[PDB]
Amino acid sequence: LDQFGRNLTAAAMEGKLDPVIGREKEIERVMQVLSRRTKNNPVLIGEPGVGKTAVVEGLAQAIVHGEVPETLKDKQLYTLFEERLKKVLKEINTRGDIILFIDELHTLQTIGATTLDEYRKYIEAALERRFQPVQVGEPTVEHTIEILKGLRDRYEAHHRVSITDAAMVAAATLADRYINDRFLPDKAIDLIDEAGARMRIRRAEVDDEQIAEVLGNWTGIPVFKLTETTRLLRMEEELHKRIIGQEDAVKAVSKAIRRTSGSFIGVGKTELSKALANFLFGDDLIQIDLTEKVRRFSVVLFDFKNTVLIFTSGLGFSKGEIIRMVDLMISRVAGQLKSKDMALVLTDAAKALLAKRGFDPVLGARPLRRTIQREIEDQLSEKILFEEVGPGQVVTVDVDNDAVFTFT
Amino acid sequence: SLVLDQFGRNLTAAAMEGKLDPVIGREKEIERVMQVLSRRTKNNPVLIGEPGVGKTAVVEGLAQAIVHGEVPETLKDKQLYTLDLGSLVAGSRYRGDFEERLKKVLKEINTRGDIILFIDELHTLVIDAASILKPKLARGELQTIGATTLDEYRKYIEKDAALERRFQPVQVGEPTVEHTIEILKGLRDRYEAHHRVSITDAAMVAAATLADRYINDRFLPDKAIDLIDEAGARMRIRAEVDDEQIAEVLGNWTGIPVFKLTETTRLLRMEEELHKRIIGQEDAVKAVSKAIRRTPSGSFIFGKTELSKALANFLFGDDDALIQIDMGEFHTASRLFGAPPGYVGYEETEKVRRKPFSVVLFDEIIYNSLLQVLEDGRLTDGQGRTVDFKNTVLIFTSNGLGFSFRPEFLNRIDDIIVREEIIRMVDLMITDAAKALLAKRGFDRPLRRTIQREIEDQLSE
Ligand SMILES: Nc1ncnc2c1ncn2[C@@H]1O[C@H](COP(=O)(O)OP(=O)(O)O)[C@@H](O)[C@H]1O
Ligand SMILES: Nc1ncnc2c1ncn2[C@@H]1O[C@H](COP(=O)(O)OP(=O)(O)O)[C@@H](O)[C@H]1O
Ligand SMILES: Nc1ncnc2c1ncn2[C@@H]1O[C@H](COP(=O)(O)OP(=O)(O)O)[C@@H](O)[C@H]1O
Ligand SMILES: Nc1ncnc2c1ncn2[C@@H]1O[C@H](COP(=O)(O)OP(=O)(O)O)[C@@H](O)[C@H]1O
Repeated sequence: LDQFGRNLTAAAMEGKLDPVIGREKEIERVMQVLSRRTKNNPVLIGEPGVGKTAVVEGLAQAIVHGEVPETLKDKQLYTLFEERLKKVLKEINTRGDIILFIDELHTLQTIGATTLDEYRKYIEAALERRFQPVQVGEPTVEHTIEILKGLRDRYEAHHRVSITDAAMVAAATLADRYINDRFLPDKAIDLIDEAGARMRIRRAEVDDEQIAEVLGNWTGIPVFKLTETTRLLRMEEELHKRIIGQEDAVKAVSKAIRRTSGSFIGVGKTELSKALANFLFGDDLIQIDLTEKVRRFSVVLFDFKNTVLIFTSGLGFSKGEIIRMVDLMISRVAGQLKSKDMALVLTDAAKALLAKRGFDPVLGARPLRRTIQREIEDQLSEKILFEEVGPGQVVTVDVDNDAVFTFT
Repeated sequence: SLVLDQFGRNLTAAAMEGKLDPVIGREKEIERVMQVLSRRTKNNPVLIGEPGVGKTAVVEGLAQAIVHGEVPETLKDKQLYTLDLGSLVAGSRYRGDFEERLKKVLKEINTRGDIILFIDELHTLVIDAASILKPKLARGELQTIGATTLDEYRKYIEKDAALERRFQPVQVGEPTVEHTIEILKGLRDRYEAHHRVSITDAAMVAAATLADRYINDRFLPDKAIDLIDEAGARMRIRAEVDDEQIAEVLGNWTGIPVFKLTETTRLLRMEEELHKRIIGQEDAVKAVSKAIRRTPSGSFIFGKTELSKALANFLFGDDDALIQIDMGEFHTASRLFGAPPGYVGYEETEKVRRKPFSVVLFDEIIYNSLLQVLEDGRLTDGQGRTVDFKNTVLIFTSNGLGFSFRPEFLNRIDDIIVREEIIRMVDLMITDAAKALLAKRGFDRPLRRTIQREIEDQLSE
């Protein structure tokens, strides 16, 4: 009747349907399954946005162009209370030259399209006998580039702008890298369409920089990172900005990861991994002591293409920078005092005593924080409560004489 | 029949119209179902069998028998109606949505009187459908035919004694390869007509045998017919169907070269194929090739790991067929059978069961189980399920002071296996002086690490 659903083949002949390219194998598989005595109905399985309806559109284009076998050339695809459904089904049966495409079959000769999860939940026992799953893989960066080239003319016509091939390459690569949550065929198109809309709003051409700034606006990442081995030659400075000492290890790690993802095996290790994760990705990383976390570009620390893996770990008669760490640790106390209108100053002898008492060569700087808390935070808080130190005063910490601190 | 026509298909009417396919070699099951249905009370057969074996086919055969009139006097004119509980429950969201439709169907059946229900997936029956149907099934006023697999029947229907006693089990075994070939020959005409192609009996035999050999998760009558249908469709998208096309289809399904599917001649190239993947140790590979060629399938005592990997790749499966077991850490019940019931490790032999065709390599090598495996080729884990080794191949690996295995174990094993070579190795893993330096550095396992540390490292930068 066509009042319950659109005719895809009529639209394809009219040319309304967008072209689909690079999916010849999926269309061939669908045709094969449709040409089977049993399990005749193929159901397309794939992640959202992959192009599950794109393959059906390509099938419609093929039939209208006549590339399909004889048994399908004369058909006419249709895309879709009980009385009306029964009447339309009777019409389909009596006509018999129609293949029904039911988008999102999980809501329910025919074709269906649903995600793997919904396919398992809703379809996967009586239907299984009549439905044959067909996998629709995610396009790669080059396939996405080809699709973008195909859609360039339509999007330019719609937005009255011009898009360069470099823009397509940048869109595909950046969307794949940063927009990982989404899936490439749809997210690259999204980026291109949004750049075109931006250009239309401004007033024409589109360049890689426009795509980069659109993505930066979306995700908040600075445009510099998106547009910019540039990210690798700056590792040394951006790592020494946070790690104290262990410069040789920093250099070795930077070189080893520059060559290459990479793999590696009580001082600095966790801090170094955190700095690496922040520099290479942006956030301060996974610590264990997992598949869902990594699957959903991260550094994994112990004690997947882009993931970085990091691991950490006589009888008788024989013979014959820490001050910088202390400053960093007391930085928090100094800042909190500043918020209280106070300026903390520590003498060289005071820092030396603090490092001596709170630094364990066996355990590294682990007991340093508690030592600072014991010797300074407690005494300072007591003195603040006694009112002997008031706002606007400079709190100077000295050591006398085993020894003992003193506050002025 | 309007109330029933919206939930199922009248199989008897389909047979009257000739739409149902022929059923070949199922006279025994059909007769047994007739016997069960002829009873006075609890005349509710339940077809037990793994999916795809032909339970629904048995029911269609019964419908055809009813149509032809050969059934006993009690079953004459009886109408077979399928019924899926999914349709009844689907769309139900309120207190009595499903009871209403189930009672409606039961009332229609009572009014008609001559209706026999075939309820596929009877294990889903278990105030619900089971409670509603129980008072009627016991008195034999509602003849029903179920269809479930053995495990589902045991763990759903059997454990409910009240419902269990109302259903008579009827075993439907998987057709044998000869039975599958006969079934295919029975179906040949319909598929030929549908696909407009011709199928040779050689193609049918090849389909049945290859599907039995390679597809370890489907069942003969279904997978063989699936292979035939897929081959017909592939021909259609482009006539006659031959063994080569079936082999191509199967290879496309499961990753396998087409020429391999299409064995003495193929097994004669053992040394030639093995030397491609491994070099050196010519005597050992020749001995292994001879022992396998003449002939659990095989057992050996033993590079070692490389040779086992190459052998597995050449034999059933790719290098993934290898199953490495570190025997050092067992110097223990976990490896043998896991643990007995009621002890830690019962929930988790483990790898052999899922991969019957595999090469089991033991590293650094309790002995009673190994002896049982070697002598009888079977073992029993802690959960009772038996795991077979009749086709697997077992490999066991093993490791100047002063002035200058139990015998039966050693007998059961089929056989024992024990400068330019390094030059070949270095270029296999990738100047003459550089090659010699690499050989001296990595050889006297470390060779790959040395190559990576020096050559790949310096070339990358
Ligand atoms: N191979 C392709 N050719 C042309 N366009 C494609 C192709 N693949 C995906 N697209 C794009 O994918 C977008 C969504 O289509 P689709 O993935 O089929 O919807 P859904 O997966 O949610 O059912 C469309 O905007 C379409 O342009
Ligand atoms: N190898 C390590 N490197 C850095 N921090 C570690 C390491 N091992 C443990 N830590 C833990 O984290 C804290 C030490 O961090 P810290 O010494 O202040 O970093 P840094 O030495 O780089 O300034 C302690 O709680 C310690 O237990
Ligand atoms: N004995 C047989 N004779 C003729 N055809 C058969 C026979 N057995 C199976 N077939 C075919 O093989 C398939 C078997 O599937 P089936 O066993 O009926 O499903 P179920 O899992 O419900 O028992 C069907 O397509 C059937 O047509
Ligand atoms: N360092 C290695 N890493 C991975 N595979 C190796 C390595 N060395 C040898 N192989 C494989 O082992 C074969 C040589 O046998 P070998 O390793 O020397 O066993 P064995 O030392 O017991 O005689 C080679 O054909 C090669 O394929």
